[PDB]
Amino acid sequence: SAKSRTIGIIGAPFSKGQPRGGVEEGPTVLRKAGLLEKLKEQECDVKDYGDLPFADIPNDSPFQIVKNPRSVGKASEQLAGKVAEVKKNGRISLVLGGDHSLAIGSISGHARVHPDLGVIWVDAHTDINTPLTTTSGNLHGQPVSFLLKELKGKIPDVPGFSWVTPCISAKDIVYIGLRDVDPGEHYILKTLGIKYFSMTEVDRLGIGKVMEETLSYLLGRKKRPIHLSFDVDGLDPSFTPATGTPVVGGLTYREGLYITEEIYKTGLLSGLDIMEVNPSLGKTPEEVTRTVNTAVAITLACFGLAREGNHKPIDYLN
Amino acid sequence: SAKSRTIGIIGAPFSKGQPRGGVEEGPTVLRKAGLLEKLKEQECDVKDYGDLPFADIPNDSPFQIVKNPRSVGKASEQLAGKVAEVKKNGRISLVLGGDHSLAIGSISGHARVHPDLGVIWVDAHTDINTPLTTTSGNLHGQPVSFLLKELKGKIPDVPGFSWVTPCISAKDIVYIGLRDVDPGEHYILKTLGIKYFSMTEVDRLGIGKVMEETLSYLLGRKKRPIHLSFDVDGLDPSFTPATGTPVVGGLTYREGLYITEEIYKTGLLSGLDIMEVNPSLGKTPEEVTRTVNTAVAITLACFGLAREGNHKPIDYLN
Amino acid sequence: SAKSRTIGIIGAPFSKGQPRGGVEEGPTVLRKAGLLEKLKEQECDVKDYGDLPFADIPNDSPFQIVKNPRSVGKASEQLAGKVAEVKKNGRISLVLGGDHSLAIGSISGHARVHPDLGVIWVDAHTDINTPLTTTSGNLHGQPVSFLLKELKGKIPDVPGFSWVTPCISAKDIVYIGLRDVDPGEHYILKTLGIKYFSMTEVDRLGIGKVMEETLSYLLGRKKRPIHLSFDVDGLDPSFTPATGTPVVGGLTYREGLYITEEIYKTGLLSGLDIMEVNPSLGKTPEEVTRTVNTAVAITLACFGLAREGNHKPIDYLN
Ligand SMILES: [C][C]([N])C(=O)N1[C][C]([C]/[C]=[C]/[B+]([O])([O])[O])[C@]([N])(C([O])=O)[C]1
Ligand SMILES: [C][C]([N])C(=O)N1[C][C]([C]/[C]=[C]/[B+]([O])([O])[O])[C@]([N])(C([O])=O)[C]1
Ligand SMILES: [C][C]([N])C(=O)N1[C][C]([C]/[C]=[C]/[B+]([O])([O])[O])[C@]([N])(C([O])=O)[C]1
Ligand SMILES: [Mn+2]
Ligand SMILES: [Mn+2]
Ligand SMILES: [Mn+2]
Ligand SMILES: [Mn+2]
Ligand SMILES: [Mn+2]
Ligand SMILES: [Mn+2]
Ligand code: NA
Ligand code: NA
Ligand code: NA
Repeated sequence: SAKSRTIGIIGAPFSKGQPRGGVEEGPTVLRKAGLLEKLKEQECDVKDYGDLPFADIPNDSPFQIVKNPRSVGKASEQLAGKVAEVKKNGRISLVLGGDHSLAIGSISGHARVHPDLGVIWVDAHTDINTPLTTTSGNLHGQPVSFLLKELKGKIPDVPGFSWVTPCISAKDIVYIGLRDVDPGEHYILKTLGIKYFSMTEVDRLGIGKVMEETLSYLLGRKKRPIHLSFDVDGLDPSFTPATGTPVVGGLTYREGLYITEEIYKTGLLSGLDIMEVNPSLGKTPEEVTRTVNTAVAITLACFGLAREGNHKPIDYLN
Repeated sequence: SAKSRTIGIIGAPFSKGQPRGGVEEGPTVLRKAGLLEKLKEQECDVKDYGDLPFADIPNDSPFQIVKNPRSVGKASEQLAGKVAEVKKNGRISLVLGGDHSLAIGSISGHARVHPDLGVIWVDAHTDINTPLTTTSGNLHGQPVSFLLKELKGKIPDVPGFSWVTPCISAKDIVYIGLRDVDPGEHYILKTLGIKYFSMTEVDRLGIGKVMEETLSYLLGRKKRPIHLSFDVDGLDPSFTPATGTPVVGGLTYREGLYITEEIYKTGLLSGLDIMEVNPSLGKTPEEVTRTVNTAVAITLACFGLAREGNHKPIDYLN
Repeated sequence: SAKSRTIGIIGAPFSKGQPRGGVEEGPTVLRKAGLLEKLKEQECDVKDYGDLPFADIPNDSPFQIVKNPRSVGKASEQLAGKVAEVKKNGRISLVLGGDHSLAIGSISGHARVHPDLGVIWVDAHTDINTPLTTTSGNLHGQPVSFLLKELKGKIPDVPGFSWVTPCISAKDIVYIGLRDVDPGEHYILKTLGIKYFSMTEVDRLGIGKVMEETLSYLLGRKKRPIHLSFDVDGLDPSFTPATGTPVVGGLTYREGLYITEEIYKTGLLSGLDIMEVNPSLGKTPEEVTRTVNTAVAITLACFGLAREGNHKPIDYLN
């Protein structure tokens, strides 16, 4: 009934944006934690659109050092289609990753219906390498380069990506959580003047001021739909250890919930990605449940679960 | 000699406000950690009034779903008597819990001598369910409902509680640490306009501003005695794991000491409860000592132990 | 090439300022973690001046209760000589401890070349006991007393220390991280009016304001060289467990990097001590690497490694 609680869940069991198998189980483990039931418990109208079937593309030799380009491009193409569908149905898209390369699809699909969207990107990483600046060749470290209009002429024709039209400007994204930024990425960040709150900023200002500044920046001029792309490695590995590229000194669990509580309260969340949960990379069973529980907690905050408490519009003293 | 260092210790080895055995050992384990000796070491005049003898009340069938009502009511009745005695003797009452239902007794007894008291309630929970809104039936989740004048006509005649007169108004309490609030409790909170700093607030503002706001709110108008009711589950379970209702994302150890340092420095601490330590619920021996050491640290801050250091009024360079 | 990236590394494998063997391995373990290579990777001109050879002084009976005075005095004498040499060569002195008594040498040597230096002292402890106020007799808890001009007439003639001339005034030092301060030390702190940010202050103000205040205080009047004496026990034992005098409730890893990032950005870092790493005191191998990695991270921040990222002056998009 509430627009900020009307939800379309898409599972994206995809791993070929990076080397480690296991991230493709993210949707399964999140679902098995009761994600859908818990969403319903807090007065959300929840439709599960299922897990996308990503066809194996067996012939997918690298483009220069960029790995699995056709698989990664196609998986994002399919996802873009599905996110657009969900958005046309009037729902907030909830993408369960899967590796972060999929943001190319998620944001693209979203932007088809709401071209005015603004992006909040929570991550240890900027994920803004181009196919030419990357040294790893892993496409989960490149999705932002593909989306940004200002970088149009710097992205080569990579097989699998001819469908992509960049759909956001440098001014339309804010990073929170940065702490492992490659030199080329830092060059891009400073050159394009992208708004960011690295861990230094968070330390300096506190998460309160960070969120105030993030939302004034994105929404001050006029209201418009928010796309939150949440990489669980933005949180410290003491909260989300079961992930492929952990970096120490991250955002706390509290900081994670603050971010998402504040976004929820704007009323403008329109797209959400919960990315990079890799249950195979927990050192123990408890590391897996710790990671998955944290991801579920972050997601529930996005759709209105508040630490101060929640109540329905009735008189509980009657 | 100093009024903020003149202390009356009461042990309240009581568990029937909740289901888990073990909380009744809180006083023993706190004492065995050297609590009394450590208090004396920092220039406190310490009187130990012993552990109250709580008579078994074998016939105590539930009142509707409310469990052990007569035991819980009687234990608080006895405690109220003892706290009043300590207060009449000019001492700061230090109640060693025991489960949080005992706050009914502690605050009631305190209020007999100082009816103008203000309460600071540190906890993951609001503990403000009535006998009618509770879904657990555990009376440690209800003490605030019994104390609040505004809820007088909403508390049924529960066996064991006919001695209770509500002694505080909605304006006379501040919550810090909230992060697991039942819908009915949230309704009560918003309806009565009670001042609270949930973890969201703490994240937003920082503990510094939280304490400034808490003390201006309670003491701005005029000075008056402070009652700090400290549930160790207000701190994150990484600091106080040995407790019955842990909730992740709590106040840090530093935040715990900041709160209590600031209260100590008002000069107005008059009543203290150190509640819900349950040594039986540590997963390991180290979890027990970690919990107990944290509780002792919090208590020592309340009576003047400062992280910057302390010295006696002499010339140490002579 | 850059003055804030021009470095002279001195190893100070010395332990006799305190009781626990193992701190003398600090330089070895830090070096084995790739400290020198990592410094070079971020465009630093790095000269390794080697580990100082500290001659055993077998006849070194205590001066009253002060232990190993001649060894401690001589080790600092040698270090002062070496730091002065490095400073004359135009380099930032990087001292790898070793116990904190060595700061007597490091700061003394530094002050020979730059008598206007200001000191930032990061530590759980004030390390300002005199030979007469100390109750432990360990000289790593006394270096600041030896350096401070205002305490000249309160330091007895301790064997090994006749070479010392106090070289800083009470106004020339700022403490960050304090949480275990002896009564005599607190007396000295308040008497001399030394600027400090205990953990209470950090909690109150946030590390952002702390660093702003620290740098305005030291540098507002005029620019001058900074000496950062970093005791790894200033960080919480959850980050730097392998150390001789851990104290819970310390500065976070993030807070550690914030401090050092901000100092680096002044352009005025002139002297650095990385002290009290004791690999023998890790409970496990992982506690050792955790400690050493944290120390290396802190050091790299001091010479320009930034969480937001770093890039060379080129066009990475070409
Ligand atoms: C292994 C490599 N040193 C790394 O940590 N990086 C990881 C990072 C990409 C991280 C992707 B993410 O989705 O986890 O944010 C990176 N910038 C890249 O492009 O591969 C480099
Ligand atoms: C088990 C239950 N889901 C719970 O966590 N709660 C625990 C909480 C009461 C906590 C009492 B305390 O003293 O630990 O704060 C509660 N509101 C109640 O009334 O039982 C509900
Ligand atoms: C063992 C003793 N209770 C202690 O913790 N202290 C340790 C502290 C000295 C710490 C030296 B440091 O370099 O670790 O900061 C101290 N002030 C002293 O003078 O010995 C007392
Ligand atoms: Mn990412
Ligand atoms: Mn990442
Ligand atoms: Mn409670
Ligand atoms: Mn509680
Ligand atoms: Mn020290
Ligand atoms: Mn120290
Ligand atoms: Na990731
Ligand atoms: Na509790
Ligand atoms: Na130390």
